[PDB]
Amino acid sequence: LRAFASSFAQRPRAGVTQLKSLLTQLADPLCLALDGHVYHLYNVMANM
Amino acid sequence: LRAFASSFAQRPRAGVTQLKSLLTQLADPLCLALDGHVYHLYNVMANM
Amino acid sequence: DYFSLEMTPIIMRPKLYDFDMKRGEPVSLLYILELILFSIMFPNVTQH
Repeated sequence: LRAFASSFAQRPRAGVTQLKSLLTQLADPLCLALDGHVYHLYNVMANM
Repeated sequence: LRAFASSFAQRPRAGVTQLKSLLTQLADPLCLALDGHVYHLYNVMANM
Repeated sequence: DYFSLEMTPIIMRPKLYDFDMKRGEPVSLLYILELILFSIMFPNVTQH
């Protein structure tokens, strides 16, 4: 949004950052699964 | 975009620069052909 | 398959697809985001 600012005109200069919050919000219900389940999976698989 | 700025109103002040990227993007698949093929063409034709 | 590849001892330099990444237009940066996120996901693969 800073290096290309002169390419969006008030719309969707709000939409481009509108989807960033979407990406953020979606990251959590996955990172939870990852860092709470896959962790022990690897901690085992790294010993067989 | 600087000498006439007071002639576009937030639209397409983003479109005018929107097409500049188009021109840029289109320049490459031609400049490649030019500077990789026509070069030797001229380097020959300049000797007949 | 990927998660299994994570710990499978790598014996062949993997590659990634040839793909028409567009320069210019502020989409390329999304393609940078794609693989930086991927790297966060899988250090063991990207390392090669």
